[PDB]
Amino acid sequence: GATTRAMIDILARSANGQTGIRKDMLDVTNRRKFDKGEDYEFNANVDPRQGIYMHVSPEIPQSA
Amino acid sequence: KLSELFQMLSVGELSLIRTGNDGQGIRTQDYPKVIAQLNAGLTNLHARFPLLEKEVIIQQYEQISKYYLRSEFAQMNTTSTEKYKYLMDSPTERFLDDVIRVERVFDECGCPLYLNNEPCCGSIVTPSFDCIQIVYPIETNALFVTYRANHPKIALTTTDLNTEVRIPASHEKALTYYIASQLYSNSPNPETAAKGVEWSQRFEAECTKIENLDLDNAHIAQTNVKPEMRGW
Amino acid sequence: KLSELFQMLSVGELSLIRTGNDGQGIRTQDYPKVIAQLNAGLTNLHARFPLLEKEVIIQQYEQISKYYLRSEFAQMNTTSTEKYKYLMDSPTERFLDDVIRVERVFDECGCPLYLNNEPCCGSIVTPSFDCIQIVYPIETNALFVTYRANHPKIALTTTDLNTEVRIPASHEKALTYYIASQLYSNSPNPETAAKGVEWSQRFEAECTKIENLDLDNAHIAQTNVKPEMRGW
Amino acid sequence: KLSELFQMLSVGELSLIRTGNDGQGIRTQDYPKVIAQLNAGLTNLHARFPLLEKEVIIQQYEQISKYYLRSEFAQMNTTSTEKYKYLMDSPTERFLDDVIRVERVFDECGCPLYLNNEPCCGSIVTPSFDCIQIVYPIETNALFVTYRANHPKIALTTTDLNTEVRIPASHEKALTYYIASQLYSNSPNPETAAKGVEWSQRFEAECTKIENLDLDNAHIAQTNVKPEMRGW
Amino acid sequence: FIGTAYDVVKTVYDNLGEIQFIYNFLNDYGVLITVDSVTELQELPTTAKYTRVYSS
Amino acid sequence: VEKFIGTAYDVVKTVYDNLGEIQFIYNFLNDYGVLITVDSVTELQELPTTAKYTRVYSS
Amino acid sequence: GNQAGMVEKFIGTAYDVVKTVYDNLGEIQFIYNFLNDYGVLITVDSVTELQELPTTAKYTRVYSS
Amino acid sequence: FIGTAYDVVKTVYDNLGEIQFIYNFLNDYGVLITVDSVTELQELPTTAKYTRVYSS
Repeated sequence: GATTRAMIDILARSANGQTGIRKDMLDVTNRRKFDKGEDYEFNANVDPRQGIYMHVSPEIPQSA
Repeated sequence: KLSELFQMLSVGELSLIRTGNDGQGIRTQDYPKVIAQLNAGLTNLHARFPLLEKEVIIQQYEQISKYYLRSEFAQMNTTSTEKYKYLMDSPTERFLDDVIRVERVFDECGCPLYLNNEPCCGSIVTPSFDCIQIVYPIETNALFVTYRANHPKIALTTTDLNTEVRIPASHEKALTYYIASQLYSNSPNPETAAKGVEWSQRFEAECTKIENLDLDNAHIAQTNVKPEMRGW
Repeated sequence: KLSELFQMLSVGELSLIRTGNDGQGIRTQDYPKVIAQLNAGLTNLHARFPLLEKEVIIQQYEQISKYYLRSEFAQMNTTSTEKYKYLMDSPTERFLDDVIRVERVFDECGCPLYLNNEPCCGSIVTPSFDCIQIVYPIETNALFVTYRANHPKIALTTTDLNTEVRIPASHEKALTYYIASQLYSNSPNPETAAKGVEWSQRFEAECTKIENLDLDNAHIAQTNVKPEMRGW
Repeated sequence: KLSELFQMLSVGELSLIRTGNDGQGIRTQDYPKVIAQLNAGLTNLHARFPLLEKEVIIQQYEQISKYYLRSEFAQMNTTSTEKYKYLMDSPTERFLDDVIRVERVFDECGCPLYLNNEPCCGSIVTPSFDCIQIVYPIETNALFVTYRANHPKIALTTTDLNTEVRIPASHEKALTYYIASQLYSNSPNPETAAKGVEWSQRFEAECTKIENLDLDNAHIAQTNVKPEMRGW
Repeated sequence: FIGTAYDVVKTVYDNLGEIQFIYNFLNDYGVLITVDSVTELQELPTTAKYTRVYSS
Repeated sequence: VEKFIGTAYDVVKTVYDNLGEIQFIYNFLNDYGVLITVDSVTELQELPTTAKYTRVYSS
Repeated sequence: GNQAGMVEKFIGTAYDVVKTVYDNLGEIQFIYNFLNDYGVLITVDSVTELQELPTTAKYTRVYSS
Repeated sequence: FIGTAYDVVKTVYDNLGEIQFIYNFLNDYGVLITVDSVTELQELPTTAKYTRVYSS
C-alpha cells in the first residue's frame, strides 16, 4: 500500500498539462493566435523549442 | 499633474544639466523640449505596455471603402468640413488620434471579425498605418474597432501646468529615466553620452522589472479552450 | 517617523553630498527632494513586496459600466462634486489612491470572480491601469476588489516631521540605500555616477536578501488541492 | 507636420551640431539638408515596414509590351507629352513615383497572376527596377499591380512647413534617430563618427523593438490552407 | 436579464415621437407660460415673451 | 443573475448610515431624560421604573 | 468568518455606542412607545402654535412673556 | 456559529425604525428636557431651550 501510494503521489501531484509560455516570446496578436490553435509567429530572439514547455509527470522509478 | 513632473525632473534627475535650471524648476522657455520628450516617453510606455485600450465605432457608408482613423472624420470634431464623418465619437470616448495598434475588430452585433486575413474574403484588411479597408461596406452597418490607445498628446505650446499625466506611480520612474536618457543623449560629448546610455539601460531595466512583476495585468494566462474546439 | 528618516539620511548615508548639509539635518528647503525620492522608494518596496494589501467595495449602478479607481468617486471624500460615488470607503479603509496591482475580485456574497478572462463572459475586465469594467452591472450589487496597496503618498510640501513612515525596520536600510542611489545618480559626474550605481546594486542586494529570508511571509507554499480537483 | 519635426530636431537631438542652430530652429538655409536626409529616412522606414501599400491600374495597349512605372505615363499628369498614358491614376490614388517593391499583380477581373515566374508562360516579368513586361498585351485589358508605396517625396526646395509627414508617432523617434545618424556620420572626426555609429545602433534598436512588438500588424500569421490544397 | 438602463432607454425611445412633436409645437407657435413665483419668472429664458404668475 | 438584497453588507451599511441617530439615542439615554406624563396614579404604577420623571394630571 | 470584519470596517469606533444601545433596547422600545402617543409633555415657545399641534397632543406647556 | 458582533448589529438593525422615529420626533417638535443637577444642564447643548432641574 505504501509503495502504491508513493507511485500515485509521483504521478498525481505533478503537473500534467500545465504548459509554460515565455513572457517575451509572442506579441499581443501572436499570443492570441497561438491560444486559438492556429499558426503563430515568434520574435527573432526566442526559440520555440525553449520558449514553450508542457509539463509531464515524471517517470516512476523502476524500484517501486 | 504636469507641475509635479516638471518639479521632479528639475530636482533629482535633470539636475546637473541646463534644462533643470540647477533645481529651481523648468524654465518657461524649455517647456517645448521636455514636452516633446514626454510625449515620446508616454508613447513608448503606452505601446510597450497596455496602459490604455479603447474602442471606436466606424459607421459604414455605401460609397466609402477605405476608412481613415483621423479625427477629421469624427462625429464630435465640429471644426472639420468633411461631408461624411464616419468615426462615432462621444463626450466619453473622443478618439484624439491616440491609436497605437489596431488589435481586434468586431461588428455591430458583437461577432469578432478577422483582421489582415488573406484567405478569408470577409476580413477587414489594413492598407496603411491609419486606414481600415472594408471591401464590402453596407450603409446600415457600423464597425467596432478596438485598439491600444495612446496618452492624449500634450501640445508643445502647452502652458497650463494642471494638465494631468495619467500614468501609474510605478511607471513614474520609468518615464523620468526615459526623459533623462533622451535629453542627455542629444550632445555628442563622450562623458555625457555615457550618462545617456546609462539612463537608457536603467529605463530598460525598469521596464523589465515591471514586465517581470506584471503590474499592469498584461501577461496573464487564459482558460484553455483547445480541447473544446478540437472535439475532445 | 519622518524626522528619524531625515536624520538617518543626513548623517551616515547622504553625508558627503549637498542634501545632507554635512550631517546637521536635511534643510527645510530640500524636503521636496527627499520626499519625492522617498515616495518612489516606498512605491518600489510596496510593489515588489506585499507590505500592504487592501480591499475596496465598489457599488454597482445601473447606468455605469466602467468604474474608475479614483478618490473622486469615494464615499468619504466629500470635496468632490461627482453625482455617483461608487467607491465604498470607511474611516478605517479610506482608499487614498494607493493602488499598485488589482489582484483578486470578489462579489457581495464572497464568491471569487475571474479577472481579465476572455473566454468566460462573466469576468471582470480591466481596460486601463485604474478602471474596472463591469459588462453586466446590477443596481443591487457591490464589488469587493482586493489590491496590493501603496504607502499613503507624502505630499511634496509636507512640513510636519511627525508623519510616520510605515515600513518594517528590516526594510529601513533598503529604503535608505534606494534614496541614496536615486539622489547620487542625478549628476553626470563619472565618480558620483559610480557611487550611485554601487548604491543601486546594494539596494538590489538588500532586496534579494529579504526575498531569500522571506521576512514578509510572501513566498510561502500552500496546501495542494489538485488531487481533489482532478478527482483522485 | 514638417514644422514639428524641424523643431524636434533643432532642440533635443540635433542640439550640439551646426544644423540645429543651438536649439533655436533649423535655419532656412539648411532645409535642403534635413529634407534630403528625411527623404532617405522615410524611404528606409517605408521599405523595411509596410507603412503604405498601394495599387496602380496599367491599361494594356496593342503595341506596348514594356510598361514603365513612371508618372510621365500617368492619366492625371497632364504636363507630359506622352502619346499613350497607360497608368490609370485618380485624384485619390495619384502614383507619385512612390514605388518601393512590386509585390502582387492581378488582372481586370481580379485573378492573381504570377510574377517573375519562368516556367509559366503567362506570368508578368519585371525586366528593370521600374518596368512591367507583358509578353501578351491585349488592347481590351488592364493590369492591377499592387506595390509597397513610399512617402510622397518632399522636394529639396520645399519652404512650406505645413507639409505633413505621415508616420505613426511610434516611428517618430526611429526617423529622428536615423536623421541624427546620417547627419552625424558625414564628418570624419573620430569623436563625431562614434556618435554617428551610436545613433545608427539606436535606430536599428528602435526598428528591432517595433518589429518585436509588430506595431504595424506586419508579421501576422494567416489561416493554413495547405491541407485543402493537398486534398486532405 | 436585468437591463434596467437599457429598459429605460428603450421605453424613452418608444415614445420619442411624442417628445419630437412637443418640442416642435412649443418652438413653432408659442404658448402661454405660467410660473408660480416671481423668481423663476426671472430665471425663465428670454425666449418666453409670454408669462403669467399666480400669487396669493 | 442574482440580486443581493438583505445580505450582511446591506445590514451593516444600513446600520452605519444611521450612526448619527444611534449616537443621538445613546446621548439621550446617558446624558438627560424626558418627562413622561400619565393620566392617573394607576398608570404611574403601570409604568416601568426607568421613568424617573413623571407627572400625573388629575381632576 | 462570522462577519466581524465588516463590523470593524464600518462600526470600528462606534461599537461601544451600538452595544450600549443594544443593551437598553427594551427601554428604547418603551421610550419609542411613549413619544408615539404624545405621552410626553410637548412645549411650545408662544401661542397661536399650540393649535397647530395634533389633537393627540393632550399635554402641552406654553411659554409666554 | 458565534456572531456576537453581527448579532448585536442585526438586533439593532431590526429596531432601526424606532430610532429613526425617536430622532425625528425629538428634532421636529421639541419636548421638555429634565436634568438632575445644574452641571449637566450647562453641559446640555444649546439646542435644548427647555429645561427642568430636580434638586433637594
